Amino acid sequence: DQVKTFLQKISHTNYIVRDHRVHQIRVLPGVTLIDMLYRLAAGYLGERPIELRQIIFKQPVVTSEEFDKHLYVTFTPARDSWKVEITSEKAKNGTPLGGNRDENMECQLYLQEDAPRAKELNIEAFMKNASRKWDMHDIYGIARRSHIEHGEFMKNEGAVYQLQDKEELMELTLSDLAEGFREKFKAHPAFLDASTLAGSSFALPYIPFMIDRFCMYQPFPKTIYTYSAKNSRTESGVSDSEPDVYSADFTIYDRAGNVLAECEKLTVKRVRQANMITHLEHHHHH
Repeated sequence: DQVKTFLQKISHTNYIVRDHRVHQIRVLPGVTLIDMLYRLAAGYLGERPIELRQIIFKQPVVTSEEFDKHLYVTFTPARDSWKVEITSEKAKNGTPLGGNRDENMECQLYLQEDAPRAKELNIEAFMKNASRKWDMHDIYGIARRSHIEHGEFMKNEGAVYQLQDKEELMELTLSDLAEGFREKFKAHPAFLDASTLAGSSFALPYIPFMIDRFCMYQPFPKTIYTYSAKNSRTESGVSDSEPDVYSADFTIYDRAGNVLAECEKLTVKRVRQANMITHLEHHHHH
């Protein structure tokens, strides 16, 4: 235990980027990296359950016909924990190109030893005593009109329930294609991505940007239930019609009401279209 850099490959043909494009450019969801860390940890620590804290998402992983990407995950020993950083580089036909390295993400990895703090929930009762409901395609309408396009593998099926304007529950299921990989992941990126959409009904381009804590307690089943509460949401200046940042907590349930995952304070940042266009097109250019 100390320092250990691991190599991961994100190719242009990877189903994630294929089915996640922003302004017609293939990018890597920032939350996707949460799965990567969990897969790699299992190898570098032992399989010992672990969580993540102080996550920062920082340069999008973009692919092209012209280039794939190689990612470098580096575990560095630290204070009763490990620091983790992910960088990346252009590659082609299996070989990196030797250019500049982008920083993609950082966090602090701790050993998990504490039980979930989020009390179970009666899924059935929430749904039946649901107050408002939206299809699992109108919620995505927000991404679409912000020029984000989910394809087969990344687009979840289901519906969003709202209770008194105060709580939300997202019934999510993978596409059959996506479903075939659900056990190959530690946390399916499709599930993770869609879950960052928690709280969308409250208030019906905001990009993930920091996470105070994320923790997997159990592997995802075929359908999950992402719960989110209004009282856990805060935002810049309190009462902004167009906030700069806002942030919330979500909990992922199974169906029997067990805690599968916890996310504390997912902070997201709205982006100017024009800034994002410049940004992604710079990334796309070789």
